[PDB]
Amino acid sequence: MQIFVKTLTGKTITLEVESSDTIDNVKSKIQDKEGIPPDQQRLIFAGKQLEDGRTLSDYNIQKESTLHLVLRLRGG
Amino acid sequence: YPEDEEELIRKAIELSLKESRNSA
Repeated sequence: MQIFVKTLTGKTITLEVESSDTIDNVKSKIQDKEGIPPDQQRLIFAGKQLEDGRTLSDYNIQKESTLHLVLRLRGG
Repeated sequence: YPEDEEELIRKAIELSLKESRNSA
């Protein structure tokens, strides 16, 4: 399975992830490639933010779907 | 509003919903 991550700025990137694998795994890959903490980055889809502890299967995400990237604003 | 992060999150929420109009 493959999915494209779209950054708020405007950049889509291919990202292969097993349906069984939870979101946490996806964030891990994103961190290694892009270099951004999982907690910091937040994905959005179907009017719902993806939780870092749920299998993609439940979400029933379409093949090669685009995920909206949203970086949490610093508390300071 | 001093919550650019929150608005941004929903902004993306609406944008995505528009595309996934056909329940996908």
